[PDB]
Amino acid sequence: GAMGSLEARMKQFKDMLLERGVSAFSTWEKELHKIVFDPRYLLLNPKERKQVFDQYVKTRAEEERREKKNK
Repeated sequence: GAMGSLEARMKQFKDMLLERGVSAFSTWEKELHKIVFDPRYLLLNPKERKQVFDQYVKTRAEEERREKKNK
């Protein structure tokens, strides 16, 4: 219903990624502890969660890279 059903959940996830910084260039496991410390890490299933990761690391990296590699 225009951002409110699943999108919201998948949004609370994307946000969390930008909260602890799911390093757009690291291992999903290191990134685990980073977020898993929260129960919202268990929101999307291994399907919707898989996209949120590859999609986040893809767009985020391209940006933080072209700028100054961030780190």
